[PDB]
Amino acid sequence: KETAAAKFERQHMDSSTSAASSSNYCNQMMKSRNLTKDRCKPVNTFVHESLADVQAVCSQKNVACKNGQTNCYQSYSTMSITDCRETGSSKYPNCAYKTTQANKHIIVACEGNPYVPVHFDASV
DNA sequence: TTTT
Repeated sequence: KETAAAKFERQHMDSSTSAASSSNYCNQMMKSRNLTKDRCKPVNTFVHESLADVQAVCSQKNVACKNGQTNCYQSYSTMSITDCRETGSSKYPNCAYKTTQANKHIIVACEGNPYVPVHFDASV
């Protein structure tokens, strides 16, 4: 079983690109990390930061969770994020999404020993 | 699957 934080890594992290490449980039990656298998995920955002620095967001701004929990954390900084939004046409099987690239703050939920991201919560 |  994939750990919650490994899951996070797979689902939210593309450190080997500073930003989006094509507009196909969401389609390439959503599918690359298997978010298009039974799921057709509605949206997914990808931080183009090193890991080391994204678990750094755990010790930063302690903000509420969109969903009402106290263990979320705002990035003191701006991070480049690509966001992939399901386009009407995307039909699971063969899913499609709009690649939007941004520098923004991201809020992730943390837990465990060690404290790390398990949940990508929001961006601002 | 409303993205822990």
